[PDB]
Amino acid sequence: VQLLESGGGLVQPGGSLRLSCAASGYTFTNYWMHWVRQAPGKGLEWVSNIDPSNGGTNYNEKFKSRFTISRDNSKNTLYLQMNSLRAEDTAVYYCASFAYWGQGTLVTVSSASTKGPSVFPLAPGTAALGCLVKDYFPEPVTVSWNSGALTSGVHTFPAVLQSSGLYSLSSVVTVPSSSLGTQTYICNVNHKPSNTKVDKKVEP
Amino acid sequence: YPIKPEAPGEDASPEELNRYYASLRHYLNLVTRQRY
Amino acid sequence: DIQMTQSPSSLSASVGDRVTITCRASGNIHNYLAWYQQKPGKAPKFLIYNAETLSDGVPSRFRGSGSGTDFALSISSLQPEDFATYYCQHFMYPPFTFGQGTKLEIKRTVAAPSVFIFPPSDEQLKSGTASVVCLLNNFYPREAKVQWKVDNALQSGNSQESVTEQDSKDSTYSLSSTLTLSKADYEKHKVYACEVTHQGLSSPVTKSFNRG
Repeated sequence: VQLLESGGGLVQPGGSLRLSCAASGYTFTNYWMHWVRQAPGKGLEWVSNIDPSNGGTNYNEKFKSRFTISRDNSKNTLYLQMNSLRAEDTAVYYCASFAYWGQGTLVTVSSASTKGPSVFPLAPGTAALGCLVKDYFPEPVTVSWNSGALTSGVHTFPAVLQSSGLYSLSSVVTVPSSSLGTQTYICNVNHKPSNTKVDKKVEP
Repeated sequence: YPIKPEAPGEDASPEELNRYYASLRHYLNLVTRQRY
Repeated sequence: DIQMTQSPSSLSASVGDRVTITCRASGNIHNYLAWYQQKPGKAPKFLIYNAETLSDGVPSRFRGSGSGTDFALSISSLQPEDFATYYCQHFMYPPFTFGQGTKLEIKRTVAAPSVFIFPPSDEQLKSGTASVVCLLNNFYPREAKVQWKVDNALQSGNSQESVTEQDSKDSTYSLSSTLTLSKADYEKHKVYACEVTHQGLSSPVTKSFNRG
């Protein structure tokens, strides 16, 4: 049994997105199907549900003017048609039915243009060093140390949304101070939305 | 809303009654789980 | 609308502990309550429904009780995989609202931050902006205050911070504070200081540098 989600991504304010959720492994009319969302760093928020046995719908009245839930019993698919999207609708959207949850899909609503990060050194018994991954859009980015090798002492912070509408985060690592002249520390930054990989050695 | 299975009659085999027990449990699962 | 009030909002506990989270509905929901567990960067997992029924594969150490407005989730003996965020949700009449969540974290002893300060890079200054970074590394508990001073003047409105999740290994938090200035405001000042306040320090700690 799986719910598999599709259709998220980046949209400008006043724009439209359709999310879909494909169910498999059981009779599609067995359970109500729900949409739930979660803004970054916040709680779960219930959006709407449909009964595929008869098309009965409930909506969070907050979304009633803009969002339409539907399904197609001949495709085992649930839909959420989101119109007139706003920045405040930025969230991971989940489908859920009984014990089955979709993986979630990030919907970003912003005027900002897709843009890869500028990467900068945070130069150094214990020394701290890292990389400042600045002014990318949208989320997410991944950071590793030493094409994946440096796991110990690594802290990769949650991104902050700057007033500019671009994201920024820092990744840091603590190492022996007496290993700064000898060992090589490199930060690998992947930003899939701009097709961007920066590698930077952080030298003292 | 799921379809209620009919109880067998007086002359049912143990096979039919045990199959009914499973169909009844499936029905009641669908009834109690539906809203989630 | 029926609202769900969850308590506590956070709980520090240990492997082996018995713990209880409560959920109170503002109206009668009969037994139409679900409990979820969520870990960072993962979808919620459905644990319990109809207030007390365990979902398939959920360990027996999870139990739910309740009816009407008063509900509770109990874990008889916490295991390492149980540190997570928990939510309740009602299915009585729409909207099917969630509790605001309980964060269940690992208790350890007070640990003071190691504080580090990072000047802007030459590269970045080239671009016309300066980011000064202050790192508070491996502290507990999570509560900490960072204040920025530029030539000994308290800064406000020009810093952003974030905090990591509790570390698997030592159960500590780390915190990045980023001060942002123009290349030109940066070059008008000599002393850049990060002042850290935390339970595990006798006196506030300052790390600072002189531009160049």
